[PDB]
Amino acid sequence: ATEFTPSVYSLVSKPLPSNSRPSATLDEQAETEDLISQLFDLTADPNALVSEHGKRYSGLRKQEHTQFLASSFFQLPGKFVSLDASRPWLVFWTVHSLDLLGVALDQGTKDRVVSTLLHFLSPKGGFGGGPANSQIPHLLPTYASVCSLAIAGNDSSTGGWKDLAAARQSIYEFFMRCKRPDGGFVVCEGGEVDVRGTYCLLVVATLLDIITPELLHNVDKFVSACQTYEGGFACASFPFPEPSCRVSMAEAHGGYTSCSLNSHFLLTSVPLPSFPLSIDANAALRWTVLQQGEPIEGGGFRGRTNKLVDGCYSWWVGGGAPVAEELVRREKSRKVIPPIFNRVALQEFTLVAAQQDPGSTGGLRDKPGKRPDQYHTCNNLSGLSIAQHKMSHSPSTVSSNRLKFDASKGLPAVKPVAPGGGWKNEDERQNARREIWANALGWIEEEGGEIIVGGKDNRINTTTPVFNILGLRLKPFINYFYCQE
Amino acid sequence: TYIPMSQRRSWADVKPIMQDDGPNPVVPIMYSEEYKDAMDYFRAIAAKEEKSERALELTEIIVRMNPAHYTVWQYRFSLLTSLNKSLEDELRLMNEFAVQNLKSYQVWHHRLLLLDRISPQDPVSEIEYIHGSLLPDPKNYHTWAYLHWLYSHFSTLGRISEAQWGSELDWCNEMLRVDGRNNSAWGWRWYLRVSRPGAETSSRSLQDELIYILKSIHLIPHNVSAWNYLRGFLKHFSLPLVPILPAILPYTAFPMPSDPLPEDTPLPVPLALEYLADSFIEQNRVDDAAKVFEKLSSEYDQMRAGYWEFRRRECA
Ligand SMILES: CCCC[C@H]1CN(c2cccc(OC(F)(F)F)c2)C(=O)CN1Cc1cncn1Cc1ccc(C#N)c(F)c1
Ligand SMILES: CC(C)=CCC/C(C)=C/CC/C(C)=C/COP(=O)(O)OP(=O)(O)O
Ligand SMILES: O=S(=O)(O)C[C@H](O)CNC1CCCCC1
Ligand SMILES: O=S(=O)(O)C[C@H](O)CNC1CCCCC1
Ligand SMILES: O=S(=O)(O)C[C@H](O)CNC1CCCCC1
Ligand SMILES: [Zn+2]
Repeated sequence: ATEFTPSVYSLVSKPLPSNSRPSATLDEQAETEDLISQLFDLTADPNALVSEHGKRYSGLRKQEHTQFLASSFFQLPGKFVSLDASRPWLVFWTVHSLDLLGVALDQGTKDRVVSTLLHFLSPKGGFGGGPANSQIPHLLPTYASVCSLAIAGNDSSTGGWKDLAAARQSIYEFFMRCKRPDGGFVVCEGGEVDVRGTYCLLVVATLLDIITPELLHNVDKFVSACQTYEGGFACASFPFPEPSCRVSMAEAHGGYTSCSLNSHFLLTSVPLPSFPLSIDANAALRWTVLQQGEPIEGGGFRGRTNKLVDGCYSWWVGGGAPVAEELVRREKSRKVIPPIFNRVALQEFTLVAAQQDPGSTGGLRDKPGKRPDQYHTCNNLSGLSIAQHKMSHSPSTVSSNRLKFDASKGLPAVKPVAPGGGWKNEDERQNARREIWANALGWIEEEGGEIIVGGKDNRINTTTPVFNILGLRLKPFINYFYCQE
Repeated sequence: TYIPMSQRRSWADVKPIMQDDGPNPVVPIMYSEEYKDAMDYFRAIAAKEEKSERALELTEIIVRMNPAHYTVWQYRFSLLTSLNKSLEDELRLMNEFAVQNLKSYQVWHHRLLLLDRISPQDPVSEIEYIHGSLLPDPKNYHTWAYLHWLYSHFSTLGRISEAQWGSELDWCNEMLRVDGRNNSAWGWRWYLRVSRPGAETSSRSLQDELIYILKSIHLIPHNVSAWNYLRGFLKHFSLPLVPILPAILPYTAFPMPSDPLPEDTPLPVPLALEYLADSFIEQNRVDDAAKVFEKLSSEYDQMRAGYWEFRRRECA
C-alpha cells in the first residue's frame, strides 16, 4: 500500500540547488526549507512503533483543534472585521472541520447556524457575506452557505432545507443575472469574473436541481481556456471578439486549478451535445504532482511553481488529484494502481508542520511561524482526508445510481429567463436530472485503500472530492432537492 | 475622541438601521464603535438609495476599515458614476490604498472598472504604474492578472502599438534577468510571445524563442519554470524532442551547457530525465523510456515515486 509513498524521514533531505545563481525566490525558499526541516528534526517520526525520547509527538491534536474552533459559537475578536463580508466562510470552515474531526454539534447550536445563514438570504436570490439588510448576494458565500446548511440543517420546518427549496427560482435568477455571454460569471453585481465563481455556482446548481441549458452555455469553453502551458489553470480567460479565441490571463495556481478541474468534472455529467469542451487531463495531472514539495520541505504542496509550500494546498492541489486521475482514466478508456501523489508525505506535513505547537491555541496553519486560522484548519484537514482515504469515481456505482433514480419525483422545474432556454422536453430534462444526480453520488472510498500515518487515532472522516463535504451530508442533502430516498 | 454620527449636524436627518442577523447569531464579530456606526448609517443610506457626497465619504471610511467589503465597493462605484465624479482622482486614491497596504480582490476589480470606464486612448501611464507597483511583491497574482487584462482589453480596442509591445518584452526580459525563478514573469513571456492573438509565428521567431529557453536552462539548470516553459513550447508548436536532445543530455548523467557545469548543480536533473524518457517515447522505444521512469521512481525523484511508476506501466 506504501511501496510508492516513501516517508519524508526515509529520504535524504537536501536544499534546492542554487546553480551558483542567487535570487530573491531562492533566498525565501532556503529560509523556508530551514524552517520546516528544523521542526521535522525536533519531531519523532510518526511511523515509529514507540516514539523517541526528547522529541515532539506528532499525533493529531483533535481536542485542541476543536477548542480552537469553539470561538465561532461565542464571538470573534475585532481583527476578524477583515472577514466581515465572508461570515458564511467562517461558518463553513468551522462546521466542516468539526465534521472531519468527528465532533457533533447539539441541535440548539445547529438551529442557530441555520437561522444565522437564513438571515443572509435575499428574497431576490442568493446569500451574501452577511445579513441581507447589509450585504448583496455573492456566489462565494452562496456556496459556503449552501454547504453549511447541508452540514447543519435538516428537512424539518426549522432545518433550513425547506427555505432553500422555496428559494430555488430566485437563486436561479440570481445566477442568470451573473452570467456573461462568453461563459464567465460575475461573483456579484459589479463583481470580478473568474473560475471561483463558476465553481461555487456549479456546485450549488448541481445540488439544488436548477441546471438548464441557458445557464451552461459557453461555461465549458471559459474554463477550458483557463488551462496554461504548465498544465494547471489560471483565474480566467479573455474572449477576443462567439469569440475568435480565448486566452488564459495569469499563471497556473492550485486554487484556480481546483476550481477548474471541479467545474469541468461537474459539467461532464450534463447531457448536452459536444459538451463539455475537453481539457488536457494528462497535463493537469502532471502539474498537480509536480507541486508536491521535496522531503526537506516536508512533502506539503505549493500553490504555484517556484513559490512556497503551504498546508492549505493539501486541499486545493491534493484534493484535485482524484479528479484529474479520473479524467485521465476516462481518456485512456476512450482510446481503447499506485498512488498518484505521496499520500504518506502529505500526512506527515499535516501532522508535523501544519499543527499549532502543542499546549497552545490549537488550530492548523500555513507553515511553522504562522498563526493558525479557521481557513487553514479547514483546508489542512480536508487535504489530510484525501490523503488518508483513497477516493475514486466509480462507474459501477454511477450505474447503480441510475438504476434507482425515480424521475417521477422532484421539485418544480426552473422557469428559464429566455423562452427557449430550458430543456427541450421532459425526456431530456429527466435524463439530465438522472445523470447529474447519479454522478454527483459516484465518489467512493476504495475498500482497502486507507493509509493512516501515525496510527488509527489520527484518522479523520472522509470528504467528498468536488463538493468538499462528507458523503454522509451530501447524500441526504442532494436527495432532498431531487426528492429521492 | 470619536464623535458619533448621531451627534453630527450633517447627518441629523438620517435614522440609522441596525444590522439584522437575528437574536443570537453564530460567528459574530466584535466591531469597533467606528465600524458599527458607519455601517449603521450605510444601511440607511443604501435603503433610501441616496447618491450623495456624504454617502461617498462614508463608503471610503468603511472600505478603509474593511477593504474586502464588496457591497460597499459596489455602492461606491455607482456613486462615482451617478455623480459624474473624477475617475482620475479615484485612481490616485487606489494608488494610495496600495501604498497603505489596503488590498483585496475588490480593490483590484474597482481599479479595473475605473480603467474600463475612463477608457484612455493610450494606457501607457497605467502600464508603467503597474510595473512599478510590483516592487514590494514581484509575484502578486492580482497584479499579473490585471496586467494581462489591461493589454488584452486595450489591444481589442486597437490601442496597443508595436512599440508598446516591444518595450513590454524588454521589461519582461529584465524581470527574468533579476530573478529567473519568477514564474509569473515566465507566464507573461508566454502571453507576449505565444498566446496573444497578435504574436508572430515564423521560423525565425521559433528559433529565437528556443534559444532564449535553452540559454535560460543553462543559466539555472534546476529552474522548474524554464523546464515547464520548454515542454509547453515544444508541445504547443508540435516540435519534436529528439533534435534538441544534445542540449539536454549533459543533465542526465543551439545553445549548449557550460563545459564545466556551474557549481552547485548535482546530476541528474529530474526534469531532464523526463525529457529523455519522453524522447524515447517519441522514438517508439518504450522499453528505454520505461527504464528512465523506473529510475525516476526509485532513485532520482522519489517524492513522485507513484506517478513515475504509473508512467512506467503505461509503457506496456
Ligand atoms: C483567515 C484568513 C485566510 C486568508 C486566505 C483565504 N482567503 C479567503 C477569504 C474569504 C473567502 C475565501 O474562500 C475560500 F477560498 F474558499 F477559502 C478565501 C483570502 O482572501 C486570502 N487568503 C490568503 C491565503 C492563505 N493561504 C493562501 N492564501 C492565498 C489565497 C488568496 C486568495 C484566495 C481566495 N479566494 C484564497 F483562498 C487563498
Ligand atoms: C472556492 C474558492 C473561493 C477557491 C479559491 C481558492 C484559492 C486558494 C485561490 C488562490 C487565489 C490567489 C490569487 C492566490 C495567490 O495568493 P498568495 O500570493 O498570497 O499565495 P501563494 O504564494 O501561495 O501563491
Ligand atoms: O492534544 S489533544 O489530544 O488534542 C488534548 C490535550 O492534549 C489534552 N490533554 C489533557 C491534559 C491533562 C490530562 C488529560 C489530557
Ligand atoms: O428584496 S431584496 O432586494 O431581495 C433584499 C434587500 O433589497 C437588500 N438590500 C440591502 C440594502 C442595504 C445594502 C445591502 C442590500
Ligand atoms: O489502532 S492503532 O493504529 O493500532 C494504535 C493507536 O491508534 C495508537 N494511538 C496512540 C495511543 C496512545 C496515545 C496516543 C495515540
Ligand atoms: Zn495557505
